[PDB]
Amino acid sequence: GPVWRKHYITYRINNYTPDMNREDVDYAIRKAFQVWSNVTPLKFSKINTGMADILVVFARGAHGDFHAFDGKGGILAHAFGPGSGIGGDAHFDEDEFWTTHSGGTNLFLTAVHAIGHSLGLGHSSDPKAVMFPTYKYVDINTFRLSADDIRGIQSLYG
Ligand SMILES: O=C1NC(=O)[C@@](c2ccccc2)([C@]2(c3ccccc3)NC(=O)NC2=O)N1
Ligand SMILES: [Ca+2]
Ligand SMILES: [Ca+2]
Ligand SMILES: [Ca+2]
Ligand SMILES: [Ca+2]
Ligand SMILES: [Cl-]
Ligand SMILES: [Cl-]
Ligand SMILES: [Cl-]
Ligand SMILES: [Zn+2]
Ligand SMILES: [Zn+2]
Ligand SMILES: [Zn+2]
Repeated sequence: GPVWRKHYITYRINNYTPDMNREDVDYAIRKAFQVWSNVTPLKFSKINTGMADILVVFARGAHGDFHAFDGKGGILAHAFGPGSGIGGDAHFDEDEFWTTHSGGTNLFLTAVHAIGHSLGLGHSSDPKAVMFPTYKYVDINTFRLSADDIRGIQSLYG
């Protein structure tokens, strides 16, 4: 792909944004993984110790890779495709204001997109797809992947 060569994938939250209650961050990240397990045989486990496949990091500016962040706006997050070490990891720009609601940038929606990259998906050219390369705020209560996103991930895993 690269794709993960297993269906049991671990993640760990490296650090928490002070923008949100910790329980809200946990829920947003858990649900973002669940979106993808809903349409594939992938199974994600949150681990609290040891080395996870996907490390979730909040950082600002230059943060140890070739993808330095840019302050508020613009780059919200980036993620590496499947592989060892930094492979799979998902980084969120701390200069954004992360929220559960309509203010700032919505963490769950950003994480669904970032995790798609952590799984090996590229971008969609369809403006309505979750994997379109522009952030779009939508209602979480009615949230669904587009057919294009579903076809993409199932091609990789299903
Ligand atoms: O304009 C963008 N800013 C983003 O962070 C990004 C994005 C993030 C979450 C959801 C949709 C879009 C994007 C990005 C980041 C840096 C430069 C360009 C795009 N980060 C990413 O993982 N895919 C992207 O398209 N697109
Ligand atoms: Ca499943
Ligand atoms: Ca990793
Ligand atoms: Ca930014
Ligand atoms: Ca912040
Ligand atoms: Cl922390
Ligand atoms: Cl599952
Ligand atoms: Cl778990
Ligand atoms: Zn980048
Ligand atoms: Zn990074
Ligand atoms: Zn993207």
